[PDB]
Amino acid sequence: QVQLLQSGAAVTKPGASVRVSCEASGYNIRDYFIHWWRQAPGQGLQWVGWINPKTGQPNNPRQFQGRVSLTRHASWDFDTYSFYMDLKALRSDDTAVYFCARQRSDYWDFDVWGSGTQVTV
Amino acid sequence: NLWVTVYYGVPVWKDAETTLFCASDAKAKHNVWATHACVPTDPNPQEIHLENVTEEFNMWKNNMVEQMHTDIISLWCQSLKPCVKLTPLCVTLQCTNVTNNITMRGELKNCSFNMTTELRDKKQKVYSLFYRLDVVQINKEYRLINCNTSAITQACPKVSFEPIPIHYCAPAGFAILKCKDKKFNGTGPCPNVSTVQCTHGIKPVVSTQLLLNGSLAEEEVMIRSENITNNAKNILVQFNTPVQINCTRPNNNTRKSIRIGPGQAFYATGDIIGDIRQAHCNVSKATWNETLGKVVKQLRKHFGNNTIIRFANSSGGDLEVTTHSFNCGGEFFYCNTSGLFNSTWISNNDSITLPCRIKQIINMWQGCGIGQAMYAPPIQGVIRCVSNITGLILTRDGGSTNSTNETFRPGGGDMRDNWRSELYKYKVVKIEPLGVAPTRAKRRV
Amino acid sequence: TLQCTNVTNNITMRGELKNCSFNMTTELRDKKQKVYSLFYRLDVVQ
Amino acid sequence: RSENITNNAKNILVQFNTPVQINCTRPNNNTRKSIRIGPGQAFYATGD
Amino acid sequence: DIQMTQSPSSLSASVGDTVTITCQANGYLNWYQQRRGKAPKLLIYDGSKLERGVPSRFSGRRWGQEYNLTINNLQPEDIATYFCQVYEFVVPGTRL
Amino acid sequence: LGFLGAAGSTMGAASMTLTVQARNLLSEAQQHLLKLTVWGIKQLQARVLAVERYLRDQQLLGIWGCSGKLICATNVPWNSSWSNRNLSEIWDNMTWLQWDKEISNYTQIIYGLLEESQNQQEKNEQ
Amino acid sequence: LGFLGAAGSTMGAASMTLTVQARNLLSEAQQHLLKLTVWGIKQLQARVLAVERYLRDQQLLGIWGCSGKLICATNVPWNSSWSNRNLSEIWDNMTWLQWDKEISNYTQIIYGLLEESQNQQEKNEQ
Amino acid sequence: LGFLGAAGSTMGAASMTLTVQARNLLSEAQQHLLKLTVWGIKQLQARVLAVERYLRDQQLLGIWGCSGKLICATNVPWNSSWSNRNLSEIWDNMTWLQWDKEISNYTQIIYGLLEESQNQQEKNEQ
Ligand SMILES: *[C@@H]1O[C@H](CO)[C@@H](O[C@@H]2O[C@H](CO)[C@@H](O[C@@H]3O[C@H](CO[C@H]4O[C@H](CO)[C@@H](O)[C@H](O)[C@@H]4O)[C@@H](O)[C@H](O[C@H]4O[C@H](CO)[C@@H](O)[C@H](O)[C@@H]4O[C@H]4O[C@H](CO)[C@@H](O)[C@H](O)[C@@H]4O)[C@@H]3O)[C@H](O)[C@H]2NC(C)=O)[C@H](O)[C@H]1NC(C)=O
Ligand SMILES: *[C@@H]1O[C@H](CO)[C@@H](O[C@@H]2O[C@H](CO)[C@@H](O[C@@H]3O[C@H](CO[C@H]4O[C@H](CO)[C@@H](O)[C@H](O)[C@@H]4O)[C@@H](O)[C@H](O[C@H]4O[C@H](CO)[C@@H](O)[C@H](O)[C@@H]4O)[C@@H]3O)[C@H](O)[C@H]2NC(C)=O)[C@H](O)[C@H]1NC(C)=O
Ligand SMILES: *[C@@H]1O[C@H](CO)[C@@H](O[C@@H]2O[C@H](CO)[C@@H](O[C@@H]3O[C@H](CO[C@H]4O[C@H](CO)[C@@H](O)[C@H](O)[C@@H]4O)[C@@H](O)[C@H](O)[C@@H]3O)[C@H](O)[C@H]2NC(C)=O)[C@H](O)[C@H]1NC(C)=O
Ligand SMILES: *[C@@H]1O[C@H](CO)[C@@H](O[C@@H]2O[C@H](CO)[C@@H](O)[C@H](O)[C@H]2NC(C)=O)[C@H](O)[C@H]1NC(C)=O
Ligand SMILES: *[C@@H]1O[C@H](CO)[C@@H](O[C@@H]2O[C@H](CO)[C@@H](O)[C@H](O)[C@H]2NC(C)=O)[C@H](O)[C@H]1NC(C)=O
Ligand SMILES: *[C@@H]1O[C@H](CO)[C@@H](O[C@@H]2O[C@H](CO)[C@@H](O)[C@H](O)[C@H]2NC(C)=O)[C@H](O)[C@H]1NC(C)=O
Ligand SMILES: *[C@@H]1O[C@H](CO)[C@@H](O[C@@H]2O[C@H](CO)[C@@H](O)[C@H](O)[C@H]2NC(C)=O)[C@H](O)[C@H]1NC(C)=O
Ligand SMILES: *[C@@H]1O[C@H](CO)[C@@H](O[C@@H]2O[C@H](CO)[C@@H](O)[C@H](O)[C@H]2NC(C)=O)[C@H](O)[C@H]1NC(C)=O
Ligand SMILES: *[C@@H]1O[C@H](CO)[C@@H](O[C@@H]2O[C@H](CO)[C@@H](O)[C@H](O)[C@H]2NC(C)=O)[C@H](O)[C@H]1NC(C)=O
Ligand SMILES: *[C@@H]1O[C@H](CO)[C@@H](O)[C@H](O)[C@H]1NC(C)=O
Ligand SMILES: *[C@@H]1O[C@H](CO)[C@@H](O)[C@H](O)[C@H]1NC(C)=O
Ligand SMILES: *[C@@H]1O[C@H](CO)[C@@H](O)[C@H](O)[C@H]1NC(C)=O
Ligand SMILES: *[C@@H]1O[C@H](CO)[C@@H](O)[C@H](O)[C@H]1NC(C)=O
Ligand SMILES: *[C@@H]1O[C@H](CO)[C@@H](O)[C@H](O)[C@H]1NC(C)=O
Ligand SMILES: *[C@@H]1O[C@H](CO)[C@@H](O)[C@H](O)[C@H]1NC(C)=O
Ligand SMILES: *[C@@H]1O[C@H](CO)[C@@H](O)[C@H](O)[C@H]1NC(C)=O
Ligand SMILES: *[C@@H]1O[C@H](CO)[C@@H](O)[C@H](O)[C@H]1NC(C)=O
Ligand SMILES: *[C@@H]1O[C@H](CO)[C@@H](O)[C@H](O)[C@H]1NC(C)=O
Ligand SMILES: *[C@@H]1O[C@H](CO)[C@@H](O)[C@H](O)[C@H]1NC(C)=O
Ligand SMILES: *[C@@H]1O[C@H](CO)[C@@H](O)[C@H](O)[C@H]1NC(C)=O
Ligand SMILES: *[C@@H]1O[C@H](CO)[C@@H](O)[C@H](O)[C@H]1NC(C)=O
Ligand SMILES: *[C@@H]1O[C@H](CO)[C@@H](O)[C@H](O)[C@H]1NC(C)=O
Ligand SMILES: *[C@@H]1O[C@H](CO)[C@@H](O)[C@H](O)[C@H]1NC(C)=O
Ligand SMILES: *[C@@H]1O[C@H](CO)[C@@H](O)[C@H](O)[C@H]1NC(C)=O
Ligand SMILES: *[C@@H]1O[C@H](CO)[C@@H](O)[C@H](O)[C@H]1NC(C)=O
Ligand SMILES: *[C@@H]1O[C@H](CO)[C@@H](O)[C@H](O)[C@H]1NC(C)=O
Ligand SMILES: *[C@@H]1O[C@H](CO)[C@@H](O)[C@H](O)[C@H]1NC(C)=O
Ligand SMILES: *[C@@H]1O[C@H](CO)[C@@H](O)[C@H](O)[C@H]1NC(C)=O
Ligand SMILES: *[C@@H]1O[C@H](CO)[C@@H](O)[C@H](O)[C@H]1NC(C)=O
Repeated sequence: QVQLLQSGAAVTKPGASVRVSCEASGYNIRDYFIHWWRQAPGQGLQWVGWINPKTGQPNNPRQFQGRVSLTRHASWDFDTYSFYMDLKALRSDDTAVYFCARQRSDYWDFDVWGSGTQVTV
Repeated sequence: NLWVTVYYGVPVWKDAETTLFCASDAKAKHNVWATHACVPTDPNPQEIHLENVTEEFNMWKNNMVEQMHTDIISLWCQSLKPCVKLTPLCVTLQCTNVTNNITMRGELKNCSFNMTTELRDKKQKVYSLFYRLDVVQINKEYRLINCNTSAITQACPKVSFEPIPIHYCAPAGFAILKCKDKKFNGTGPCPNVSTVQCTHGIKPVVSTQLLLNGSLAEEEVMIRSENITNNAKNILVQFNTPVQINCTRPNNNTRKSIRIGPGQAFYATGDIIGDIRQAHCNVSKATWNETLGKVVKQLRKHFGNNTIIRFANSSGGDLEVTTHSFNCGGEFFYCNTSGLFNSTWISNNDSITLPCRIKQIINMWQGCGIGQAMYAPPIQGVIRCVSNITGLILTRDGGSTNSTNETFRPGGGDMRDNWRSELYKYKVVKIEPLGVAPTRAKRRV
Repeated sequence: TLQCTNVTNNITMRGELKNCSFNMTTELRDKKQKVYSLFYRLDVVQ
Repeated sequence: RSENITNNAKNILVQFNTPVQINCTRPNNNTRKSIRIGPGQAFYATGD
Repeated sequence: DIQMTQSPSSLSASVGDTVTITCQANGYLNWYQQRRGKAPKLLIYDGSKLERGVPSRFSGRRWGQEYNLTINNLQPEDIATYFCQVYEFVVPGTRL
Repeated sequence: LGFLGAAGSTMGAASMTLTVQARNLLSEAQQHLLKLTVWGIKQLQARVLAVERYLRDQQLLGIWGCSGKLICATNVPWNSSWSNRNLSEIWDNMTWLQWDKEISNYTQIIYGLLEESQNQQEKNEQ
Repeated sequence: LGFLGAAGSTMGAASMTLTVQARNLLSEAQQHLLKLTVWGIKQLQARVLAVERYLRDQQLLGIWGCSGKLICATNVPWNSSWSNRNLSEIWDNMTWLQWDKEISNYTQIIYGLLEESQNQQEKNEQ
Repeated sequence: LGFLGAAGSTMGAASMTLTVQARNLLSEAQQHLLKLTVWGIKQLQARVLAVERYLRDQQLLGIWGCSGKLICATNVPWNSSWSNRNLSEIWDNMTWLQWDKEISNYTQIIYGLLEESQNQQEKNEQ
């Protein structure tokens, strides 16, 4: 039942803005953080940041400040959410696939992931 | 030969979780925290010092903060029930501007609407002043802020919002151990522990970024956190010297009464007698650099000696967690703190004016269980508060592993961290008075 | 008051479900919406 | 089991020793739509 | 500070043996299995604790600052990429 | 000294002050008539639990035959397998806190031997 | 055996296991804050009634002089008008269930003679 | 006679009837489910307070060594500074009501000497 829906792929130009969605349905969303991961073709994973679903406060590394803006949206009955990820100005080396993890406990257990959204520039 | 003897009343305790009760002070009227059913405290507290004992305390797992978090919600949400609910306030409004000379032009709105009369066959055309944060545009022709997810009830006018100190006293058979060790972080043993009947004055102050009216340290600035390595944990800072902050709302507001039903009144906002000004807060710039200069000295103990510690403003979220929010004089403030946390610390009479905003429709504690919000009535007159800044709530940015650069941004939202800074030195135990020991005595037959 | 029509076209049960439309209150209490819903025959009377 | 077999106004209670399986269903695939009838109050109607 | 090392860069052992990959790191450490173009899947967390849904042929243990992942009774559907994961630091894992 | 003041003192010194730890085991409005459930039932449930926890300890003293006494001498021989320590190093070197950790592994065997000794003794003299 | 396990055994055998019947006489949410009255007061009233029913029995043992003892020997002579049965047929043939039905007609006279014997005895020695 | 019937009698006559004052220290609807708070909590709080007030008196008798006895002889000498009256004019002329007013100035000194005598006596014989 615990699933994280993933949005479709998108092709843009260098300088545009993208948006990747993530919908959590079958668990208690407000008690578990939602992280974002990105891996380039040929390399390993790379951390993008987390967002508190209760408050909305994001976190991002120094190499991503000013570009990525993590935003969540809750429904009226608070059973499903919509986690977004908007990039301000995509570079040429941003052609990668983005995931939607879920922190379970303090050991950072990402048990459930997303299907993945690959974007190119 | 040795024989076992039974001793009753031995000083042996064990860790347990019980339901502590409240204890208020002497009454020399009403408030949202029910400080009238609490038992009166003793005029002098009995603090028995315990020698030759090294009790192990444990922050971030105490049940006293988990119980106080439930007791505040069970009192904030149980006082909005009996008095008036503003369910006919979701009619369509006709809002015009107030300020003529544009520059903020657009903060206040002069909205007029059709309200129900006490005779439910006629209607009156009344007007009121609303802030920009309480109105949205439908497609002029505004409405209230949500009117779709919450049932707006009025905050009750007779009760007060003043946080008065309360105590948490243990029942019979239980004891509270207070750690008096100065160089003591959250988790660790405490070789200087005494017992109390109950704690000191804990004021239930609601704030997000700056801990107002709290308990100070003794010698140096203490930095407490569950784990410094985990960046998802909010770093709690406690000051040793107070930083005075002067917040005000210079708009001289008037309160008019509108009868919306039989025996039900709605306190609107009439004209503003005087100048249209903006609420703000002031801190001493010489004291703020002196206070922030001590936190950067204590932060370098958990990190490198020659690292660059930066301070940036908030990254986002709702208005509660990105701005310093409090309850000065009954009105809710939301202060922009981009002037405080704007520095960069390389290793080796003027005041800072913080622009704030006023909100009247407040949703707290996840809608009080179902959907309920709160509408604070306007306070007549000029409001001015003088409080202390006795700590911050920071959040380190992750991913930084080279260049020796760590940036700290203010956070909050989780109201439990406001009471972690007060109930960190206490722990409830359970007395086990039964004990056996060998003795050379015998039962006389 | 409702405005209920039938659902099943081919009569034989024809008359178990009712397609009723009515005026419901909007969240702004000065306008009204015309919504519709399905009700059973045991929940409606003429 | 019964309170009195002679009194016909008492309901006779029977208890089986083997179970009789019953399969009940509602094959109508219904949809649920939400109708906001007030501030923070929803009414779950029946769509198509 | 977090320090990472990944010495088994590449190995192509056969089926039926017992292979082990190690990585030295301080703090909590989770193990993930990632296929080609698919989402990673958590196998074990906290070094040795097993996740529900993972078959019992996976096991791990720690001693100081050395975490091991024991792979016994290899399968034709158990050839993927494995990496150990500290909070925000993920090293590029190795393929079988 | 006071309540729990002899927690760090030795077992020989803390046994003389048992009376200070045994005594502390027993001690216009209709608009918010539902608000008195908080600290009206939480306080009431804390008083009932203190009585039931006190009556369970007084019942075990009545079963062992030590009802009304704080220092009770029993008729059970002390087994050497529980603690092979001298009498001089128990009441003069150890305290009551760390003594509980040494007997908690065997604290249920001693509680059964004290019960088995009183009903045996009550059976002879009747 | 267990709780009430000697109900069918004789009175001589059930008196050796009195300790198993005397020990068992003492043992996100604000939307439905009124719903906790059910099983929050019904459970609380059941705990207070168990304490008051236990203190009434311990008070009668204190009046008769049998405080803290399960088998208490009194100083009242057994009248032959209550039951003219031998001692061998009471503890070896009868059980505690049917013995209560034979003395319940006279169970208030014996409760008065035990009270009248202790206050008389306390008056002599003082 | 009855409850508090010997309040006007002398202290020698009221001490023989102490059992009558010690026994009396322990004795379609969902529309108004909130109405049972009145006389459902007020009556419940009156029953818990009667138990705690009874256990405080039985605890002081256990500390002094007079558990289960109504007339207890202690081992503390009577100081002549408290009341310089003969024994014949106390039990035959005075009653218990006006006797309390003469000792209430010194009623806390006697309560401390009885506590200091039992723990001293328990220390010798162990
Ligand atoms: C950290 O801690 C500090 C101090 O510990 C705290 O600061 C204080 O804030 C409170 C709340 O705003 C201040 O209290 C008030 O004072 C004002 C002004 O008062 C003085 O002047 C009056 C009149 O001359 C004197 O009598 C008095 O002794 C003072 O000298 C009062 O106006 C306030 O009163 C009203 O509001 C209450 C509700 O909050 C009502 O219950 C009360 O009855 C008063 O209402 C009445 O008067 C109105 C006047 O127009 C009238 O319209 C109403 O109908 C009604 O009749 C209140 O007493 C206090 O002074 C501050 N302390 C200092 C040193 O400045 C911080 O707030 C705290 N930090 C946080 C975050 O909470
Ligand atoms: C934490 O600290 C940072 C940096 O100190 C603050 O950042 C700035 O945030 C403000 C508020 O959003 C930004 O201001 C505005 O920019 C929006 C987007 O920008 C274009 O214009 C700006 C210059 O204003 C350029 O820098 C930028 O590259 C874009 O070309 C505008 O849409 C906004 O317009 C609004 O104002 C006009 C009136 O001027 C109205 O008519 C509009 O309707 C609209 O309301 C506005 O101009 C600013 O650009 C940010 N700077 C940087 C460097 O990022 C954070 O705000 C602060 N956070 C908190 C919580 O205090
Ligand atoms: C919290 O406070 C912050 C500052 O205290 C706020 O940040 C600011 O956002 C406002 C917009 O709302 C900016 O205002 C304008 O500035 C631009 C650019 O000014 C630049 O260039 C001219 C000419 O060289 C120079 O004179 C100016 O000083 C500027 O350097 C103007 O074009 C606009 O007309 C307007 O004046 C602030 O500049 C900006 N401050 C900083 C330090 O970046 C922040 O928005 C506040 N938070 C919230 C939620 O509102
Ligand atoms: C209740 O009404 C508000 C007012 O429009 C809705 O809020 C906004 O949602 C839209 C759609 O995503 C955004 O474009 C606006 O910017 C939002 N406004 C604000 C102030 O954030 C809200 O979504 C409605 N509630 C529900 C459950 O739909
Ligand atoms: C209060 O209600 C009255 C009607 O009872 C509103 O008046 C009418 O508004 C419509 C809107 O276009 C006009 O066409 C009519 O000419 C108005 N009639 C009168 C007599 O004024 C009135 O607008 C309502 N008030 C508000 C603030 O909306
Ligand atoms: C808000 O708008 C109302 C009009 O709806 C203003 O009320 C008028 O005030 C002026 C000046 O005092 C009077 O001359 C008019 O007779 C008033 N009209 C009514 C219908 O009351 C009100 O002053 C405005 N408020 C502000 C702060 O500008
Ligand atoms: C802010 O901090 C100052 C100093 O820590 C507080 O001032 C003291 O008040 C207490 C009791 O009112 C006195 O015992 C101290 O002697 C005072 N200190 C000095 C230096 O005078 C002040 O009360 C704090 N403000 C608030 C609102 O708590
Ligand atoms: C909802 O209310 C509207 C009026 O506000 C109803 O509309 C009218 O119904 C009467 C009934 O005979 C007609 O004469 C009018 O011509 C109708 N006016 C319009 C503009 O349609 C409407 O019928 C109500 N809805 C239901 C389901 O009864
Ligand atoms: C119940 O009646 C409503 C009309 O009031 C039907 O709604 C229409 O459905 C058709 C077919 O999908 C659309 O072409 C129309 O545009 C709809 N009209 C409106 C006003 O919504 C509805 O389909 C009926 N339900 C059933 C089960 O027959
Ligand atoms: C009020 O002021 C704002 C900003 O100055 C403007 O956008 C709006 O159109 C004004 N409304 C009216 C009615 O003048
Ligand atoms: C901080 O807490 C840790 C927890 O293990 C403890 O070991 C340490 O002594 C404490 N103090 C300092 C200064 O690190
Ligand atoms: C314990 O703390 C008190 C007050 O802080 C201090 O007076 C005392 O010297 C301390 N004792 C030790 C052993 O640190
Ligand atoms: C606010 O306005 C009222 C109304 O005239 C006035 O009495 C009061 O003095 C004003 N407030 C101040 C601080 O001057
Ligand atoms: C705050 O106000 C008080 C008096 O109201 C004053 O003594 C103090 O200097 C002020 N502080 C600042 C930082 O303005
Ligand atoms: C803070 O003020 C002091 C005043 O001496 C100054 O030395 C220091 O550089 C200031 N800090 C920053 C970050 O500007
Ligand atoms: C933040 O600090 C920089 C560096 O001194 C300064 O230029 C800028 O004006 C500051 N911003 C605010 C809002 O104080
Ligand atoms: C619906 O069907 C019933 C029975 O077939 C019939 O009596 C009724 O008139 C029908 N109503 C409509 C609106 O066709
Ligand atoms: C009922 O209808 C929904 C809407 O298309 C569909 O997803 C679902 O599979 C249907 N139920 C069954 C049992 O086919
Ligand atoms: C881990 O495996 C390596 C070989 O792959 C072995 O040398 C080492 O001893 C193992 N460590 C542990 C703790 O099992
Ligand atoms: C912080 O977490 C690490 C594991 O990631 C653990 O070794 C350490 O003990 C933790 N620190 C505290 C104070 O719990
Ligand atoms: C603590 O120990 C010292 C020496 O071991 C002793 O003199 C002192 O009395 C002890 N403290 C207490 C309260 O007994
Ligand atoms: C002491 O305990 C041991 C182990 O349970 C047992 O064998 C021995 O008989 C006990 N001693 C006595 C005197 O019963
Ligand atoms: C008794 O058991 C406890 C918990 O199982 C253990 O901590 C303790 O060491 C044991 N006692 C001995 C003497 O080993
Ligand atoms: C029941 O009675 C039989 C014979 O009278 C006896 O042997 C048996 O022990 C009794 N049962 C119990 C539980 O005492
Ligand atoms: C036994 O009871 C009878 C009847 O009440 C009475 O007459 C007789 O005196 C009693 N026996 C003794 C010894 O008192
Ligand atoms: C005592 O009275 C009860 C009830 O009145 C009766 O059942 C019983 O038989 C009587 N006892 C005798 C010995 O008759
Ligand atoms: C009252 O006093 C008189 C004489 O002093 C005495 O005879 C009588 O018995 C007393 N009343 C009671 C109830 O003792
Ligand atoms: C009687 O009390 C006086 C005054 O307190 C005291 O001096 C005297 O020693 C006491 N008598 C005895 C025997 O202790
Ligand atoms: C004892 O004190 C009380 C109240 O202070 C007073 O009424 C009484 O007379 C005093 N006793 C003596 C003997 O003076």
